[PDB]
Amino acid sequence: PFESSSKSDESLGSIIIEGTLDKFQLHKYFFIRRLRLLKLEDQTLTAFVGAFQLIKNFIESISIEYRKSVRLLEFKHYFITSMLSYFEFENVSNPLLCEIKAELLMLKRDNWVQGVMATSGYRLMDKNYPNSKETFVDETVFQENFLTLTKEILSLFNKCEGKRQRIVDILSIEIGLLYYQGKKYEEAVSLFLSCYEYYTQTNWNSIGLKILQVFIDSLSHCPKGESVSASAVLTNAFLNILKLCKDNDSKEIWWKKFMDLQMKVHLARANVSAIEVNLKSYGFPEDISTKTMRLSLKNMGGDVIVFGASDFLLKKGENKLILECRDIMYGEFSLLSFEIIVEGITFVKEFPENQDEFIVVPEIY
Amino acid sequence: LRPCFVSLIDESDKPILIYVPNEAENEMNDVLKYNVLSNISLDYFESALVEWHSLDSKPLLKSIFQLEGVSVFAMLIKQTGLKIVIGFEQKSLSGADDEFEAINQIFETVRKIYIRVKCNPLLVSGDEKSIIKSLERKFDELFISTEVEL
Repeated sequence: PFESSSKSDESLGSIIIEGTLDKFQLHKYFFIRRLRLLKLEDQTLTAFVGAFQLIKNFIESISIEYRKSVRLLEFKHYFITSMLSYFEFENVSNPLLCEIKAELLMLKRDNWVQGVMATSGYRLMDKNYPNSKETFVDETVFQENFLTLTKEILSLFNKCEGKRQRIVDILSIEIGLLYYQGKKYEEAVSLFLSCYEYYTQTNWNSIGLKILQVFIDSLSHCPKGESVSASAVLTNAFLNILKLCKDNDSKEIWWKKFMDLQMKVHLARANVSAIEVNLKSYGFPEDISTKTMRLSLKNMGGDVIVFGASDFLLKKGENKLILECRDIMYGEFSLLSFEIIVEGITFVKEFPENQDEFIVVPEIY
Repeated sequence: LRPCFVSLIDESDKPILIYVPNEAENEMNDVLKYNVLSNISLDYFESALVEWHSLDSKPLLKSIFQLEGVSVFAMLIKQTGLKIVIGFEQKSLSGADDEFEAINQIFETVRKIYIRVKCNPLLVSGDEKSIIKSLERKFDELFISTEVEL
């Protein structure tokens, strides 16, 4: 003799529709806690998301008037006692770290409480708060200490679930303020700053355009596949692709060669600024093949050293070039002075082998 | 009544435009928070057993979230793989249901604006540059610039 969850949801809606009382939604909180203890061992977590929506409506009830610790402190205190989401069910072999997601949201609420209420300890470098008393952070250095301990314990514990790759792919990629709050040389924290910064370059840009802004200060005034001299140049000289403004703020266009101005070893590059397009290859003087090439221009400087290539069906011919082209404008007549002919352009010479362009760091295409 | 950003992502998980109103003429650098909120919602597509979708007839306004000063959600139509999201600033938030269906219907207005500008053949091969400026130029009057209409 029982009734299902539809009567529970309809009775919750009818108890919400009952009005004119003057409580702090205790009539809602009674049925919310009864539905919470009815919604624990289901291994479902959707009614835990409904409990999170109940916590959101309770947060809006506290947030109807909460400002400047006159009642913002009351709203943060009500949320810190409303951390019974973490203090009701907490078990291993549960339904995949929904408590870790809820504790992450509650840690964001507590960081907003410590980051808000005037004070100081700016441990976010973004000031989430906006215009307008547990005492966990009694100092600004202790504000960084008590929160980086919080944001590292709650980082990979949410990765214990099924593979979402959601928070620690971003927030543990947000360890820029973990050591470069004030301390300059982040060689200790070089696991994500200047190691795998391309995961937002391969994703959508302008996130990594500030991540690489602090992935150069670990090598701007600091010395000593973690062995390099200037081989961190994909983040230094090949950061001009994400640098949309080059004619303004040309310190991203000066330091590409100023890092190499006292260089010395090679690498690869995309040549995604200067495009290259072919043309009608003609004939020339004695043993001069002389293909025709057109090259674009988006980088600043000149005086390259380059050659073209064209593989046959057996061996490469490497139909060379003058290697002093000095590309300043688009679609210019590159000379492509080519010798050592592989059988008079034998018609299986399909132009597949790349047209590199080296300025001590090679740029294959 | 005013969104705090407008974000557009297609089916390849490539963000089309993370548009923020009023980054010039007003406060900068919170756009650096705005696009990483968009990326948090992008890898927060479905996580920790929370399901937004149960009605397959029309894709309605799905599950609200709230995170570090904003209130975001998602509206996956599932038609041509469009994954567009809108946040709101929690400061000026009344939290009613006509508000909830109001932001549902203005989500369908920005859906209408995208599907109008998607098939304007007055300029053809508008897919990389000034299609974005044109759609921003159609964004920035539907929620703001009402100040002089009267």
